[PDB]
Amino acid sequence: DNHLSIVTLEEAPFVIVEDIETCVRNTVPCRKFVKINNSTNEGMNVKKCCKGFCIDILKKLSRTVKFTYDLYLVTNGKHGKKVNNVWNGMIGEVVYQRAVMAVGSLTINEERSEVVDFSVPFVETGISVMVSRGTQVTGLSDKKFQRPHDYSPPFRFGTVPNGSTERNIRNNYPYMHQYMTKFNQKGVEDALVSLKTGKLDAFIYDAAVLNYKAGRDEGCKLVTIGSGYIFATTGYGIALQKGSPWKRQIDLALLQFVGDGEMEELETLWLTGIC
Amino acid sequence: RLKIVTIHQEPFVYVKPTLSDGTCKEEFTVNGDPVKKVICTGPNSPRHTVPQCCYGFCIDLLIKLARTMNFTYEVHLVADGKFGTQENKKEWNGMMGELLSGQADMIVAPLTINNERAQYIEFSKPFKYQGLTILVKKGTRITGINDPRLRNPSDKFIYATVKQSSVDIYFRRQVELSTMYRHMEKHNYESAAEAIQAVRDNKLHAFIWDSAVLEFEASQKCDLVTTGELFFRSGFGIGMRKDSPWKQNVSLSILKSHENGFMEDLDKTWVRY
Ligand SMILES: O=C(NC1(c2cnccn2)CC1)c1cnc(OCC(F)(F)c2cccc(Cl)c2)cn1
Ligand SMILES: N[C@@H](CCC(=O)O)C(=O)O
Repeated sequence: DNHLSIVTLEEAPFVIVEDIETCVRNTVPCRKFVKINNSTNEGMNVKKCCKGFCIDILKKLSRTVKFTYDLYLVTNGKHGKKVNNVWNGMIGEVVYQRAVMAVGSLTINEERSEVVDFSVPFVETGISVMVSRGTQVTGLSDKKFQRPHDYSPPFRFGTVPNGSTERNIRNNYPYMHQYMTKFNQKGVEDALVSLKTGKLDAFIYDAAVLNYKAGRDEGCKLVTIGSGYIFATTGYGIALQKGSPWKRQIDLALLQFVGDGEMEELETLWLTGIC
Repeated sequence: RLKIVTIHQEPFVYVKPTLSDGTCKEEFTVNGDPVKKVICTGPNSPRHTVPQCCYGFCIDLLIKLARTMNFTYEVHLVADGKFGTQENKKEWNGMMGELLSGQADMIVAPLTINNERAQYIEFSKPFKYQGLTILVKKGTRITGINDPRLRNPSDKFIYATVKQSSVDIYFRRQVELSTMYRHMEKHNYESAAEAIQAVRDNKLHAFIWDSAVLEFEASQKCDLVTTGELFFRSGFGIGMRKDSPWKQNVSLSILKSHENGFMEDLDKTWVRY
């Protein structure tokens, strides 16, 4: 009725997962289905606690739009990818009506909008490039990315696969994309380590996360190119089922938070960086 | 056949007189390609409507949407020259009032998405992400939105925005900015171009407005400067009535255009050079 199944995914600082048996402080309860073993379908819901920028947005929406929720962490993939014409990840949970909405660092793009509705964006994102300070690269259009074997040694650059960034590169730059896959990074933390130790020259990824990591990088050695330039500007959105009756109220509430100054508080709390 | 309403606002919408034969002069972009122009009707006090020439970022976007969604259109300039605010009873002026009254079917302009308008119309996903900044004459020293000459104002330093715009409402709605709103209420201008010119002529000391516009003005006019960065993020969307059958494909097309580089091309053609 008024009690909604909501899916999220850990990605600091937008969603941060901690252990608990009562969640305290600025945290909200969230469950994670953990398998017993790999020869079974049996699992157990572990009770954990969630906080972060997108959790504070969900709290505000819950209070303002007036709903309650049971928050859970996706276990079938990550943000969302269509595999053999079937959506997985947070998008999949919404498409297949296991969640009423998805809340987190979820990028709005065209193909996802064909299967879910999105709220208005509320965090600016897109595709940025993170490098060591001083690296001479113009952008995604740089020939070092577009025609990497024109250079000896070639530029080493990768992304974390299966999200909105890899989808966009695969669609727009086929040669770059097929070159890139050998530099696939399992996650953001691995990629930052590769950058700092000189095993990677560039890390192409979600603009808002790179902006966050650049702002908190030790010694401010790692930067986004073009003073934080973003290709294919978009935003994080709340994903809802197609035709959701909650979309209009969520949109108006987000726009109210913006207009009344409430979003600045969340940005200052979660998104500021020393660099 | 869709009635498009827009508004004069360089570099998103240029408005020029037609030639003596009713056609629009052949011109070429910074990249060497021809400038796509459309005839747009509008006023030049009575509002005598006459055909004129429209082009720029928003007209290129309209042409793209029309070609990709298969609709025809007629463009006109908003009769009262305003973007649109809601002023016992309440009424919408500007492009908002024209879209709600049926004088237009779609708003294609640098139209800011806010809660007030979204209550009454449907916005596309944003076709441009930007924000608010401050334009001053070169030599004027203010730090930004928190400068004492703005937060503790006097008649020695005059600042303003455009009447019946989203920015006017931004200052009206937040009590934390009431001291500024009461200063600006006495000095707000009828259009952005009049405010920009007033800054150039040292009759307005600071103009608070959309950064996509102000930064373009500063890139072209070397005696104008912005105060730095954005104190508030905002975005432009296409506006349609809530029952429009075109709304979902409009929004999908905007996303496709961000994703395949089309919006970036427009940005290089019209905004950054
Ligand atoms: O300023 C906002 N969000 C914060 C932010 C964003 N990016 C990075 C850091 N902080 C402070 C949290 C914000 C502004 N306007 C919103 O709605 C209007 C819009 F949809 F047109 C739009 C315009 C411009 C940007 C965006 Cl995202 C959305 C939603 N959110
Ligand atoms: N935000 C992205 C994940 C990271 C990326 O691929 O850039 C998404 O929603 O898929």
